[PDB]
Amino acid sequence: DPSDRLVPELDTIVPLESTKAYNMVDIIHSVVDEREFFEIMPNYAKNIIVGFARMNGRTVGIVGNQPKVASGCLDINSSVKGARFVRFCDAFNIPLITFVDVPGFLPGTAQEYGGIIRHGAKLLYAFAEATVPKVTVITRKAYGGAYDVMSSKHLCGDTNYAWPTAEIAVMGAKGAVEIIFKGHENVEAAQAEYIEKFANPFPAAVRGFVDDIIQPSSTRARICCDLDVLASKKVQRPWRKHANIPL
Amino acid sequence: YDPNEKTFDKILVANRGEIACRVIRTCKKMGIKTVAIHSDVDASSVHVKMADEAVCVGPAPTSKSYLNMDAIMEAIKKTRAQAVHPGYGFLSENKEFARCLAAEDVVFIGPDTHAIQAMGDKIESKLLAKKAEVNTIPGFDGVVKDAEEAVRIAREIGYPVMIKASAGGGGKGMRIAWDDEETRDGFRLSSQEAASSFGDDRLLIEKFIDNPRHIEIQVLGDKHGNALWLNERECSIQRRNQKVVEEAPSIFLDAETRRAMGEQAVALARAVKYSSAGTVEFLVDSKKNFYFLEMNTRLQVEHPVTECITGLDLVQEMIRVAKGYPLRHKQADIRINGWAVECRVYAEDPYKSFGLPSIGRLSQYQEPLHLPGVRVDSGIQPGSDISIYYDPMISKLITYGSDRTEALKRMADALDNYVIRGVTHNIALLREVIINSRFVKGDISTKFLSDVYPDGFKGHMLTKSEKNQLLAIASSLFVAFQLRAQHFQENSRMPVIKPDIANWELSVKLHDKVHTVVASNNGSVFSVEVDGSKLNVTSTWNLASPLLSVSVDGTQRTVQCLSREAGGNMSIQFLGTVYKVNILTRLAAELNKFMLEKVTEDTSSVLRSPMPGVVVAVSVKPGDAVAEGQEICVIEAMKMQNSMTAGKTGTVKSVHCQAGDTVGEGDLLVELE
Amino acid sequence: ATSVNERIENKRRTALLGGGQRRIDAQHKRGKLTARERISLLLDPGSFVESDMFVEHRCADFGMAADKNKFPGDSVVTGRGRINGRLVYVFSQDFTVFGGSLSGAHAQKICKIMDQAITVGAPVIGLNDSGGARIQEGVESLAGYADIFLRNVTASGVIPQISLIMGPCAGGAVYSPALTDFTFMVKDTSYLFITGPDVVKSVTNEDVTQEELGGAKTHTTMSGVAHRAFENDVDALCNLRDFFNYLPLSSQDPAPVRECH
Ligand SMILES: *C(=O)CCCC[C@@H]1SC[C@@H]2NC(=O)N[C@@H]21
Repeated sequence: DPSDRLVPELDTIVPLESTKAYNMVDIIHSVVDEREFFEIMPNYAKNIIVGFARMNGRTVGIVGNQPKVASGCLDINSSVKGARFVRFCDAFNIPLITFVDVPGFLPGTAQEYGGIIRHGAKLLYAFAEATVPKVTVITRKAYGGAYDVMSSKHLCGDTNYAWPTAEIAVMGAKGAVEIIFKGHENVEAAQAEYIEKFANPFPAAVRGFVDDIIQPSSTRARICCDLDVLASKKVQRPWRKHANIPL
Repeated sequence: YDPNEKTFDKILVANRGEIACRVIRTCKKMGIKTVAIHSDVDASSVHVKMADEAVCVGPAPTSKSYLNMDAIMEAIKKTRAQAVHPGYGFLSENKEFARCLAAEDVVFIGPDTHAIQAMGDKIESKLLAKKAEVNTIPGFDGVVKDAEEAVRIAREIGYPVMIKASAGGGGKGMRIAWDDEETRDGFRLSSQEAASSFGDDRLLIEKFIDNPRHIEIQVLGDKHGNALWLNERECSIQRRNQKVVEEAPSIFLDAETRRAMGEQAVALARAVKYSSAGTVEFLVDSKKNFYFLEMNTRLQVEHPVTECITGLDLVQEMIRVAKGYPLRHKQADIRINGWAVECRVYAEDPYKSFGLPSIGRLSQYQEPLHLPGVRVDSGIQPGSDISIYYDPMISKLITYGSDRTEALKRMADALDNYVIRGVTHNIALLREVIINSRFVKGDISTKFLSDVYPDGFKGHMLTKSEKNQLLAIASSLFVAFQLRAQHFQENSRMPVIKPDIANWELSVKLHDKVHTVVASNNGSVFSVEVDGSKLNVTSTWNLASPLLSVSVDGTQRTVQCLSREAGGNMSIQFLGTVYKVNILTRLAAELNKFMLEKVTEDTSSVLRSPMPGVVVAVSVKPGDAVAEGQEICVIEAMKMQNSMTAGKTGTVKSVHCQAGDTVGEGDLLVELE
Repeated sequence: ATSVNERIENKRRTALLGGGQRRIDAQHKRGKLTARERISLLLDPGSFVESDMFVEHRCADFGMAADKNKFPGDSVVTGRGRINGRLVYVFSQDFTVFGGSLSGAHAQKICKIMDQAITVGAPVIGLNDSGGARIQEGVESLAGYADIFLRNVTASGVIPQISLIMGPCAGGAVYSPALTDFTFMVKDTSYLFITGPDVVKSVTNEDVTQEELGGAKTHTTMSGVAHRAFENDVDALCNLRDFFNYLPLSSQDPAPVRECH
């Protein structure tokens, strides 16, 4: 399996309008070697995908958001399952690839009484405490604290990419425009300017938050390049007996 | 050709698919600006991207997307294009479109509306054919009120043929004509049936077309009175009155019959003052007596095969004669160059109902453009989506050679080397039809697939030698994967001791039998013993390539591996057909005997909502049919709409869902049978 | 004309007065007290050394670069002090100016104080009441959060961290006390939730209040997010002080031993 083979079927995998879903497993199958993917607990917490695959012969752990189930929002079970997978993968020297498409967390009183703060902190800790090389691809959207949770740049990230369909923001456009310009009523002016200025990766690309905006059909090759350079990665951290994970 | 000649500046193509791509390619060759139109769903199509300018027209449903007269006229006015090519289908034969477009001083690449209207109605077209001194069905067209009249017509116009009854057919007096007894029998039966329903006791005697063959003559004619015939085509292999394979030259008719058909078609085209291109369709019986069937005044789907025999380009010649330039080639210039065969590959299952359409998305798509004497006419690319609103056509393969056998061999090679993953296609049916016994000799009729397959398509029945070859290939592939699973990198801390296996003993479950295999490796050559039969398999054993070329003891085979599991299951596309096989070792073969058979229960006919939400709209109606993959209803939740697809086709017992209703998790929506 | 010393004095007492006396009066009528008062009530008298007092946010977009919304310090007070003689680092979020929402400067000051604490080997106390993140800043604010998170995960098991929330924390801010070793609340004037009751009503349509969905009772009786609840601010600070007396300063140091009778 050549490392520089192209994936033209990924150019239009993400639908143009944001209310329609797509299968994230198709992207993973198209990217990994020979389209072979060992999936872990596939029938539990289907909101997220974790599994083992190979890139250029090297074993890689895969974490991805599933927009088909619950819109891809983070949860209790999703957080715990992803956290345990990431912890094993980082403990046994296995690189990580994550595919982010998430609007936030599931609302409701059941999640709030169940302690979703603790489990969200579990997933955030797992991503931030990892030392193996990790690569993130933003396909469509990453809103709010979910963007920081799901392997952001500022959590000691290594390589971060965005497809031309990616948009990164603190929240939805409508809510932002109705909590920024509230004193004076606006008709189609503020909404249009905010949409044409912030519904795109550029506010994150101008600040160096993403390395580059790449074409989808060239994703795999680029990943295969980054790992080839990142295998020599070593970091140092302050001495510590063991840490206090929010279990 | 010389592009320096004064031609049009901009051409707008009013179609979609592969015909749009062909027209765009020809226009680009000619050095002309091209404008395309597309639906909203077709924003990323190939013809949209190749054309210089693309203008959206509207929604996805073609009933008011590609037939919007006003939108197309507005696009013409906006783009300032002075000519339009309608291709075939849609608005190519539309009087209203032509009359609306003639008002703005924009030329139409196609025949004048007089030809369209004179071919629209059957009675006046038949009268014109009578005027055009072209032979038709010699069938009687009068009245037969008694049996003696039937025998009189029988002895007057000849009686080898099936009977007709003017108003009424298919059992209404349909008798095989060899003697007067069936005259009387058909008379009484048809008279009784007419007195019941039809009312006309008259009878007719239309000459047979038993064992019919469909012959097409391609005619090209400018507006100065010059017309040319471009040889013939045979399109006799059909399912649901749709052709699947065509061949331009025909072994049925000799030179004199070909000349007679050409002269008659040219005379008919001249009679109507034809322009651009058209086709004349005859039916021929077993005695080489052609009978007129119709005249289609439009470019045909199976046109390019004739191109391969004559070297012409129909699109450029017709766009040239659209401006008024007389055609160049004379009648003596046209000739026959070799043989050509065309196969249409669709997106449909060839096993169930003989071509049920299917929808999906292309996981990966490759075509054999490097093979000799092969051209591909397609309008799809990898990642393309097969929609329910359009024709499920995928591509057409055209293969030319010096003679029929070379063309058929090259077509089989091309079919075996053609990758379509993501949807179901009909490659197996075409691949099996090409190597049919009576197709090769030339005994093709209109009822080919009807009587060759009384019980429907069942795949390719592989003989004992081919069965042994398939078993050997599968065993060698299993061992190749097992050997590749041993190659690690150097650790230098805990070295890997490579296991040594002299030979691999395998139990291979195929169809309903189990075979015993002994496989040995000597580098890149596998020695396989299948029930005492020795075979040698050699290949490069590139495990990542979609194609795999192996050489089983001399014979070269091309195979594809579609699926593979750790439990021993494989799916092998071999000779065009997909075979499911189970592979195990000895030890697992005896240890699997003690394993209790877990009974599996599946329904696949009850629809359950996985997440709570609100049903925006129901896209189905009770008492209909749904394809495997077609979405039934859409439910929105958290502002995202989720499409609930299907998994089978069945009868809807009841519908428990309505539009605008809020449903929870696990709620019952649709019950099938 | 005017000298720079008078300008320094003007900046100084603007920073001391916070966002104004009317907003301080509103804060006191709400039932709670200010950030400076919290710091003075938690630390020993005269041991607080404020760090990096003069900071103004850098955001010229959306017309917020005018002089009407320039606030030195930018909604957080950071520094180092001593409890019973032992050194400690403290940050207290100010709800008066811009609602205590995170900005670039807010996060920068907190990150600097955390870096100093990790270098020296001293614990951190955080006093939280923040409305979330700025929408005017936009993408710049989220990054700030991530930085804080990293520091938290970096210091876990190295120095003890204490979180005490005295107001309505919402959004991603709620994830900073979660990584902290211990989290204490104050009754009737403190909330914690990722999503507010209005989005909950819009999406899953249950009628809830802020107390029922994020109150101290909820997080100390059924969710297990907080470790203790205190009646008001003063006794919460007293109990924070003696709990601090229990703990050591860093994992290098052994567990403290006190003179006993
Ligand atoms: C409707 O009001 C717009 C979307 C509602 C909030 C959505 S829902 C799931 C995500 N999690 C979150 O906190 N906001 C997002």
